[PDB]
Amino acid sequence: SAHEYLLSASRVLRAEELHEKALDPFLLQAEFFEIPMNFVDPKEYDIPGLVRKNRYKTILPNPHSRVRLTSPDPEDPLSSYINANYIRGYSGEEKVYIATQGPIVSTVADFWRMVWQERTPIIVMITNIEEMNEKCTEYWPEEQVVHDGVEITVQKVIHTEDYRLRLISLRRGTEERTLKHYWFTSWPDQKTPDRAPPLLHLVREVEEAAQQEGPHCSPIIVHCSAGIGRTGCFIATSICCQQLRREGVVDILKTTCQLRQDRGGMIQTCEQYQFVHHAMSLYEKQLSHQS
Ligand SMILES: N=C(N)Nc1cc(C2CCNCC2)cc(C(F)(F)F)c1
Repeated sequence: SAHEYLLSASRVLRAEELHEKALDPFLLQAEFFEIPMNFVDPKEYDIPGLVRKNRYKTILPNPHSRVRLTSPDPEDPLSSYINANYIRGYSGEEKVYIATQGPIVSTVADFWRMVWQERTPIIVMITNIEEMNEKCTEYWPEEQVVHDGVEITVQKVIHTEDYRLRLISLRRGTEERTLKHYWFTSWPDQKTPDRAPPLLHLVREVEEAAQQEGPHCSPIIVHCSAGIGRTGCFIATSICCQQLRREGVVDILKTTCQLRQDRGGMIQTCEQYQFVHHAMSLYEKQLSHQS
């Protein structure tokens, strides 16, 4: 009955309701704990054989939206597998994002094969610097590296207060591509409203960069550690910004349900759920300040 709940659950919020809702743990908790996680039944996968590709045995990609790696390799039976899902965006548009776990030593090459296959123009990495080499490895070179005949070069490193932006070139055969890599370093320990502005600013900077891709922007890869918590927060904020700007309302509950349908467990905790409301409440204030 979880599928039907996720299809119909909705809580349209107007501006005044949104500011109050963000500061209402009583209403937020009751709403959040009613949402099914939609975790994949482990029977869908050969759990013992995938231990080197999955960070957590209970966090699996929902088969229907799973990102399949089509590049051939007959020697490796796991070359087609990656713990990643296609995520619908604003107005249910298909493949707007890819939510995936932070690459591990054994999945760095798989991650770059996904980047190439999908023609990904933007990668959003959500961490803290103290979590490095643990919650996420440094899968990019200092200057240049070759993965699966794909030359990966870091052309520029742009340091900002809350993120490091890398301009990356990708080359294989006669093809040459560009990539924007946003390494967000200000994910907070405590999801208080004063910590929401860097997340909203990153969301809006990424949106402006996606606009520059023109129509038919290829999937934006978003990753944290398990690829559901912080990833869910970023993506829900990204979708709800477009909804607030175009419809003058936000439906965080419906957005969270659409995310859960695509990948089980998107937005893991009620603190993360409230954080999205804090970010949306702040965006409404920013919009009112130019109105
Ligand atoms: N719709 C897609 N395939 N990509 C995609 C396009 C957009 C643009 C933003 C400007 N309005 C038109 C849509 C924004 C984003 C995102 F916010 F995530 F960054 C992703």
